[PDB]
Amino acid sequence: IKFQRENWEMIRSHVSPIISNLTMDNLQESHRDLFQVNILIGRDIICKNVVDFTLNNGRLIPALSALIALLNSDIPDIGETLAKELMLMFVQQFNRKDYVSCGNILQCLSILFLYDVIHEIVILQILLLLLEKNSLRLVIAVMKICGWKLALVSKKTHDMIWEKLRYILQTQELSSTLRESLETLFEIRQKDYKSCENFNELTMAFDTLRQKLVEFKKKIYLVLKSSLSGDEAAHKLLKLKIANNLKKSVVDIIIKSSLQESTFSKFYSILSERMITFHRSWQTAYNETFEQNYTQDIEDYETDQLRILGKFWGHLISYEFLPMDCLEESCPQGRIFIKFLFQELVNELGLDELQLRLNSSKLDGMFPLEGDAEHIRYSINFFTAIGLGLLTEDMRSRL
Amino acid sequence: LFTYFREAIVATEPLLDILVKGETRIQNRVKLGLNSKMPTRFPPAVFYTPKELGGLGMISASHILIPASDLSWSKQTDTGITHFRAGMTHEDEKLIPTIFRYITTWE
Amino acid sequence: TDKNYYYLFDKKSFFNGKALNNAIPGGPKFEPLYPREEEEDYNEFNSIDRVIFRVPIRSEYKVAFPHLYNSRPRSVRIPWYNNPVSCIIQNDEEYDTPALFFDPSL
Amino acid sequence: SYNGIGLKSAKGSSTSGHVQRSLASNNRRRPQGSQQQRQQRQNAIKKASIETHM
Amino acid sequence: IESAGFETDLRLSTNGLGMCQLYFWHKIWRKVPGDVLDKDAFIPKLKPAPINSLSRDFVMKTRRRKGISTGGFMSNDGPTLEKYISAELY
Amino acid sequence: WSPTINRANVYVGFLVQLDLTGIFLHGKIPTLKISLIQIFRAHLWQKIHESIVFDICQILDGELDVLQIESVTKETVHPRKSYKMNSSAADITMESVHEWEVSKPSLLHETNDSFKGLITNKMWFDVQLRYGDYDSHDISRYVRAKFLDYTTDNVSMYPSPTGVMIGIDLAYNMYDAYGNWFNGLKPLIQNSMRTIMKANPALYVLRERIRKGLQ
Repeated sequence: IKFQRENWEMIRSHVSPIISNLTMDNLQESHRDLFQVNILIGRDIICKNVVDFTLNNGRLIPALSALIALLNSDIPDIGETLAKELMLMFVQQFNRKDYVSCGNILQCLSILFLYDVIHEIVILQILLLLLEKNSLRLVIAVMKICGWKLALVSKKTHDMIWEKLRYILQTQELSSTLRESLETLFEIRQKDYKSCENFNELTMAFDTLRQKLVEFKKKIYLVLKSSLSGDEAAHKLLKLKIANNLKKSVVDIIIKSSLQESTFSKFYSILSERMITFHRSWQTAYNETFEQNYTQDIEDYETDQLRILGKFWGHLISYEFLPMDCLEESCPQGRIFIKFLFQELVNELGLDELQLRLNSSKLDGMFPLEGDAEHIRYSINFFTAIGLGLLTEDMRSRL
Repeated sequence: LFTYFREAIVATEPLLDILVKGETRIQNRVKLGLNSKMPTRFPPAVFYTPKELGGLGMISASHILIPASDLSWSKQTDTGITHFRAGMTHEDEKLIPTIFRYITTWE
Repeated sequence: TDKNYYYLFDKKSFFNGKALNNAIPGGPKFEPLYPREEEEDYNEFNSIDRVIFRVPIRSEYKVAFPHLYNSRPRSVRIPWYNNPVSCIIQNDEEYDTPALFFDPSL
Repeated sequence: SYNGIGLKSAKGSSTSGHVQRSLASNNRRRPQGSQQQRQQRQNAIKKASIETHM
Repeated sequence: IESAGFETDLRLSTNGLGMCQLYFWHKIWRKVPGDVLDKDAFIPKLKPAPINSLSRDFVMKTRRRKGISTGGFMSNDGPTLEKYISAELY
Repeated sequence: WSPTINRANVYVGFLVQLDLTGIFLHGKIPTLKISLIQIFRAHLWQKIHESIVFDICQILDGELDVLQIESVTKETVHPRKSYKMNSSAADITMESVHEWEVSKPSLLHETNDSFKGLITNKMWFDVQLRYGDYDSHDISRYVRAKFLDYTTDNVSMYPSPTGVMIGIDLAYNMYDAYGNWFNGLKPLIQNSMRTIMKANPALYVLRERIRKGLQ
C-alpha cells in the first residue's frame, strides 16, 4: 500500500512537471513523457494536473484538450472524470462570481466538445445559463470557441442561441461592452469562425497499452531551344513553376546548354536576367550554381566552353548579380575563367568604373588588399597578363 | 532568311508573323495535297520528323511564342516585351525547336 | 436570381465589345466592325509624352463606359449600371430568419 | 483584343491568337530596387550636397 | 486619378455584389505624394511611376499637355535675375 | 503516316468502310485509300481472317483430348463476316465432352483467374480483324469493348453465351483476346496466337505488301 502511495505521489509530481513544461516548442516530447508515466491508478492526479494547467496556460488549452481526447480514446473513465471536474469548476465559478475561472473552464469545455470528448448538450446548457443572467462576456468567447462545431452538430441549438443573442441586443437595454460583444459574435457567425486491490494488474495493462502506442532535363532543353528570344524561354520556364528544389537543377541545365553552343549568346544571359528579376529563390539558385562552378565544375570544361561560361557570368554580374566572389594553388582552368569574366566586365562597364564598382563591394578574393608576404604578387602578375590597372598601385601601397 | 539575319530577326515582329503565316501556308500546301487540313490528322510529327523517319523534315520557325505588345503604344513611342501571342499551333506540349537557336547570332 | 451578376455579360456589353474589337476575356470575340486604321502619325494628342498611366485602362472598362474610355466608338450600345441584390433563400427548411446578416444596434 | 494587347483578329493570323501574359513583363515592371542598386549608387555618388519684414 | 475604372473593376471582382459610388462634395484635396522640382525623378515611361517622383511626373505631363514645356524632355523653375540667386546659394 | 492521317478522333469525317476490307476512312483522304486497296488486294482481309480461323482450328485439333473437346466446328459464316465491323458471328464453335467451368469475361494476358463462376457445355471463338490507328491502336481494350457489346445485346449469332473474341490489329501487329476460359486453355491459346503472329501465311503476305507500299 505504501509503495502504491509512493508511486502515486511520484506520478502526480511528474504530471505537475509536464504541466509546467507544456509549450509549442516541445509538445511532442511532453506527450511522450506523459505516455511514459501511469495514469489509471493515478488518474485523479492526472486530472488535477490537467485542470491546474488549464487554469494557469489558457493559451495552450487546445493542446490540453487534445491530450485529454487521446487519453479518453484509451482510458474513457479518466476522461469522463476530467469532464465532471471541469463541470464542477464551472459551476463553482458561476456561483462565486469567479469570472476568469468561468472563462477558462468554458474554454476547456469548448475544446473538449471540438475534440469529441464531451457532448454539445452541456455547452448548450451553459450558454442558456449565461443568457438567463444577462452574461454576454461569458457566453461570447465560449460560443466563438465551439461555434463551427456547434453548427455542425446541434444546428437548431445554435440557431436558438443566435436568436436569444439577437433578442438581448434589441429587446433588452444592454450595456456598451455587451453590445460590442454581440456585434463581434454576429461578425464571427457571418464568417463561421475564421480564426487498490488490482494494482499489479492495472500496471501490467498500462505497460501493454504504452507498448502498443532526365525527362525533366530534356524538357528544359527543348524549352530553351523552342524559343526565339531568351525572354520567351524564361517565360516558358516560369510557366512550368517547378519547385524550389529543382530551380538549381534547371539553372545547371541552362548553363550546360549555353556551354554546348559554339560561342556565348546574349539569349541565355537574357533568360537568366529574367529569372533573376522574377524571384529571390531563382537568384539563390543562380548563386549556388555559380559557387558550384568556380569551386568544383570549372576545371572539367574545355577552353572555349569555359570562356563562354565566364562571359555569361560576367554579363550576369555586370548588372544583375551582386559582386560576391570567392577566389597560388587555384590557377589553371579557373584562372582563365576568371580572366574571361574580368574581360567581360571590362567590356560591359568601362575600366575605371568597373574598378570603382569592385572597390565598393567587400571583394577580398579578386583583389586582396593586405600584402600577406608577396602573395598579392601572383595576383598582380595575373592581372598584367590580361590588360588591367590598380594592381601596380596596390603593390606600391604594400612595398 | 535566318542565316542572313540571325540576330536581327528577333526584334522585328512583322517578320515573325510572316514566318508563322508562311510556315502555316507551307503546311497547308502539304495538307492541300491530302485534301483535308484537319488539324488533328496532321500532328507536328508528320512535318518535322526528318525524312530519315519518313517525315517531310521541315525546319520550323513557327512554334515561337511571338512578342505581342500594345499596338497603341508600339508604333507610337516606346516598347517592351510583354504579353506573348500564340505562335503557330495547338501542341501536345510538343516544343518543336526553332532554327534560330541553332544559328550563332551575327555579333 | 441576382440580375447584377451579368455585368459585362449583357447582350449590350457583348455588342459593345464587338464594336470596339475588345474581348471581355471570358466572353466571345469577332471580326472588328472597323479596320484599325493605325494613322495617328505621332500627334500631340494621346502621346506618351503627354498622358499619365496610374490606371492601366483595362478593356473591362471600355465596354462599361464605352463613350468615355474608348476613343472613336462606333455603333456602340449603352450598357446598364445596377443596384445590389440582398436576397437570402433558406436551404435547411426554416422560416423567416436573420441568418446571413447582423442585428440592429437598438 | 483584351487590354489593347491581344491580336486584333483570330482569322488571317494563321494561329490560335492565344495570349499568355509574360512573366518577363513583371520583371520589367519591378526593378525599382534594381534602379536603387543603380539609382541608389547614383544617389550616393551625388549625396553630400527677412528680419526687417518681420 | 486612381479612380479610373474603379467601380467597374470592383464589380468585376465582387461578382456584382458590391456597388461602389465615388463622390467629391467634401472638396478634400491632398498632397500628391513625392516631390516636385526633381530632375532625376523616375524610371518608366509606359508604366505607372514611383511614389517619390509621382508629383513631378504628373506636373511634367500637365505642362506638356498645356504647351508650357517645349520638347520631349524639360524642367520647371523660377525665372529671376542672378541665376535664380545662384541656385538658391548652391 | 496512315495511322495518324486516317484516325478515329476526326472532327467531321464521314466514316466510310473501305471496299472489301475492315479499314475505316474518316473522310475521303486521297492516296491513302489507293494504298490500302493495293495492300489488301485480292480479298486479302478475308484471307487473313479465314487463315487465322483455320490455324485456330488446327491448334484445337492438335490439343483435343488435353482440354476435353468433343468437336471443333468451323461455322459456315457469310463471306463478308471478316469485314462486318458492326455485327459479328462465332467462327469456331466448340463442343465439350464434360462440363467446362469457365472464368468470367477476362483478357488473354491475365495471371490471376477463377474457374468457379460460370459453367458451359459449348463455346465459341470469334476472330475480329481491325486496322488500327493512332487514337484507338490499343487492341485489347477494343476487343473487350466488342465483347461487352456483342455478347450482351439481343443475339449476336453465338450458339453459347460464353466464348472468346480473338483480335488482331493488322496495322500495329498487336493481338489480344478476351472472354471466357477453362483451366489450362489460356496459356496454350496465347502460345498459338504468338505462333500465328510470327508466321501465318496471310499475315506475312500482308506485311510484305505493306513494306512494298512503304518501300
